[PDB]
This record gives sequence, C-alpha cells and structure tokens, in this order.
Amino acid sequence: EVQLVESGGGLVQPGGSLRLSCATSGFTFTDYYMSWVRQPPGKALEWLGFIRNKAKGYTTEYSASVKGRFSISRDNSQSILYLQMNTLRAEDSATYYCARDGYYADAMDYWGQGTSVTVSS
Amino acid sequence: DIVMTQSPSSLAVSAGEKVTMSCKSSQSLFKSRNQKNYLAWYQQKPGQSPKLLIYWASTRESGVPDRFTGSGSGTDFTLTINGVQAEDLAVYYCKQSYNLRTFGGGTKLELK
Ligand SMILES: O=C(O)[C@@]1(O)C[C@@H](O)[C@@H](O)[C@@H]([C@H](O)CO)O1
Ligand SMILES: [Mg+2]
Repeated sequence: EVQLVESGGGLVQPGGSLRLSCATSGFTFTDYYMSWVRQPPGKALEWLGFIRNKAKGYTTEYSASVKGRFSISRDNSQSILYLQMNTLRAEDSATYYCARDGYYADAMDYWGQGTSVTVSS
Repeated sequence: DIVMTQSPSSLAVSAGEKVTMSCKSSQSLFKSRNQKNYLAWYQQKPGQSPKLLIYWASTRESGVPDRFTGSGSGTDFTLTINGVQAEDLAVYYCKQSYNLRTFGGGTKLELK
C-alpha cells in the first residue's frame, strides 16, 4: 500500500523560506521520480518540479515559475522527499502536494494529502 | 513552452448523464518511437488530493471506474464520463508530460 505524507506547511513571512517534507512508504522509493505540485486557493494545479530516480542519477527540473527559488532533494536512507522553498511571496500561498512520478507511465500515479502554506506578514 | 487549453472552464449536467470536455495542446504530444501520447487526465475533488485517471491519452489507471474514457491524440484530446456520479464532482485537468509537466486550466464539473 503506497503512502505519501506531506508535512511542514504553515505560516511564513514574505521573503522567507520553508522546508516541506514528504515521507513515503509502500514502494521502492529510489525507483521513482517525485514531483511537487501546488493548488493556490481558487486556482489551477501547477506543476513545480521533480527529482528523478536512481537510474537517472536523481537530477532535478523546475517550472519557470519557481526555478531558482525552490529546490528539491531527497534523503534515500529515509525514503523522504523535500521541497526547499525560498523567497516566498503571497502568490506562493497554496496547498503543496508530493506525487510519485516517472518515465514508467509519464504520469503522477500517487499523491499525498497535501500541506498548506500561507505567505503573510 | 507547451500551452494546454481546456474547454469549457466549467460545466454542469445531471447525475447519470454523459459529459465530454476538451483539452488541446500547443504542440503534438505523440512520439512515433514508442507510439505514446504524453498526455494524462487527473481528477481533483474540491479541497483534496488529486487522483490520476488516465495516462497515455487513453489508458485508464488501475482502480479507476470504466465510466471514464480518454481519447484523442497529437494535440487534440477529450475526457468523457459516461454516466456521471455524485462522486465525480471535481475539476478535471489534462496535463502534458512530453517535456517536464504542465497542467491545463481545468474544467470544473458541477452537478444539476
Ligand atoms: O525528463 C525526464 O526524465 C523524462 O524521462 C520524463 C518522461 O516522463 C518524459 O517527459 C521524458 C521526455 O519525453 C524526454 O524523453 O523525459
Ligand atoms: Mg453512486
């Protein structure tokens, strides 16, 4: 049974940074890419980035909307994914989701419950 | 950068009807090499975790009811729900996975 659980969301000052965590279980973590997606209040889902699997050497890619501001990493000894969020603005207020991804289906097949992030001074 | 356009923004039908919605992509999402469209459909019921419905334009994800059918190829796609259930109230997104990933603006399915 696949489980993904985001945590670490909360209130953050504009300009500040937050680290989101996504703990995983139920599958061979290193076999898969992991993506981060968000849904701001009233707005469409927006893909932010991914980190690839072991076979691809765990490299990263980003949306133009966050590239240079957000950074993704994983601790494979813990089967844990991270989103390092920096230089946050009001528009980054949203629910953040991690999702299992990859070149097997070129699709995000399992998603966590999400963590909420509000950027407000 | 690939532009994903969904029509309409919102629509409503009654429980038990058929609906269809459209997804168009600025660039063909098909590769001849493996004969796949890099296009998937997701469902996000309001206020909760999205769910994968369809990948490769037409392959229904494990667990998904056969109510749901994705069709089309290249730049032109549609999702059809043949017999809408109350459970189906959600925004439906198409998403290209040809080059990174980009979601469309969604189509909100309301019920009458
Ligand atoms: O960027 C990738 O690693 C990946 O392999 C992900 C696939 O889902 C697919 O997007 C693929 C591109 O089509 C390039 O082959 O790239
Ligand atoms: Mg029913």
